[PDB]
Amino acid sequence: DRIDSVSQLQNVAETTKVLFDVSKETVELESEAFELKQKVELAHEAKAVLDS
Amino acid sequence: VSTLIPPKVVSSKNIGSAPNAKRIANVVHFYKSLPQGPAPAIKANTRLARYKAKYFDGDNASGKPLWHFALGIIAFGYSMEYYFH
Repeated sequence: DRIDSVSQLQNVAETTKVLFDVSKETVELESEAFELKQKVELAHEAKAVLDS
Repeated sequence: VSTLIPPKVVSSKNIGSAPNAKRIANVVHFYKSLPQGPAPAIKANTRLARYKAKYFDGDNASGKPLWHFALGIIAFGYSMEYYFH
């Protein structure tokens, strides 16, 4: 049973840090979508002025 | 909040403190154990030991192992009565 308690950790060290990075850097990539939302909202505002 | 290492905290504590104590007792118990029944030391013979390792040995442990004492004491006591009576 001690071996079994060690059994789960076998194929987990493979990607624990890989997940730590995948869920970190890709989430860090959200500033681009933020700034693009900013420009899209500016486009919506000006386009609405034009539509008015 | 943000990214961390939920799994990598196995550094601060190994899994199973009670299983760790049990396994540590297991390591000392199994390691400090004879390979296969090692260290027997059965035979012995020196005046009385030739009777101890033979007559007090558990190969038989029957009734005659005690009865040898009765036969011998009877041999002694018959001569005791002969010298006494």
